[PDB]
Amino acid sequence: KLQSQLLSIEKEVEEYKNFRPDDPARKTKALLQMVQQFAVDFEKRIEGSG
Amino acid sequence: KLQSQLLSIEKEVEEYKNFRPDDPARKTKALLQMVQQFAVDFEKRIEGSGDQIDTYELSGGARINRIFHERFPFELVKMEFDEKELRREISYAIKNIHGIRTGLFTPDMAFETIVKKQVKKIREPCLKCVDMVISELISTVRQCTKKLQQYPRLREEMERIVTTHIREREGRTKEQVMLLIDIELAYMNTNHEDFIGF
Amino acid sequence: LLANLYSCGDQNTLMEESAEQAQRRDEMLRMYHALKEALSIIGNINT
Repeated sequence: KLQSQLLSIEKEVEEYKNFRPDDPARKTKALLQMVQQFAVDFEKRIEGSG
Repeated sequence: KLQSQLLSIEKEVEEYKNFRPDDPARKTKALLQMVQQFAVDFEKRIEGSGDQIDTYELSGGARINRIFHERFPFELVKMEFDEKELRREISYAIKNIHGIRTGLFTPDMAFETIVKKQVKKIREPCLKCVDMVISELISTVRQCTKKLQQYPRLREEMERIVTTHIREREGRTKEQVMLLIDIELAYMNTNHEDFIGF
Repeated sequence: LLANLYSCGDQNTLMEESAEQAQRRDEMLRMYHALKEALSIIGNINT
């Protein structure tokens, strides 16, 4: 039961463990992933695809 | 004439006139465009999604794989089991199962021993079907990367990364296939669609 | 895929353009300016 729970946390905390308050590389890949998410989500809502 | 030419060229030269080689914003914008193009082209060939349909070929991954699942039934029927050796081993099995007793009803362990021998043969066509599908996927990935020619070192990297991933998934896919056959050997369920009563 | 590609080092060399594109965009800029001058001359002749 503990091992199952810890698997749902590793995927995310791997980003937090190396967190820095000033990391342009981290921000840049956060922007790109969020831009890609929006375009895919929007098209899905109106086109009806996926 | 001159007005039409300016309109056609204007949409692109609007960007070229502002070019600076030291522009991280352009490089990252180009990166997001190439990745979005690849993921749309890839899904098109496999899933059939989109309104750009190739009406000349077969779609590649979509219909080559769809047919691998209809060549595979052919592999499962090229077994050629010898009837005579079956009838001999059935006879010896019955007598040995009864053993020291004369026996009164037909034994069940004879039925279980014969089936287990034939079920063990299916492992070959199943591991072929996996290799065939891996090969087809690598092909479709190589077609999809033909659109990145204007960026060298990005056509190589995207090929390497998607190719490496598909290969590493081979191990886990084969283990599950093997396991699904062991499950078939482990227990003989005769309450299914079978000759009940006979 | 996008995060893997971005994380590789030397992003300035991953997205480098081929020499052909440097030629294509340089020519289109000259063609664009030349068309405007030609259309300017025609406007100043019709009068």
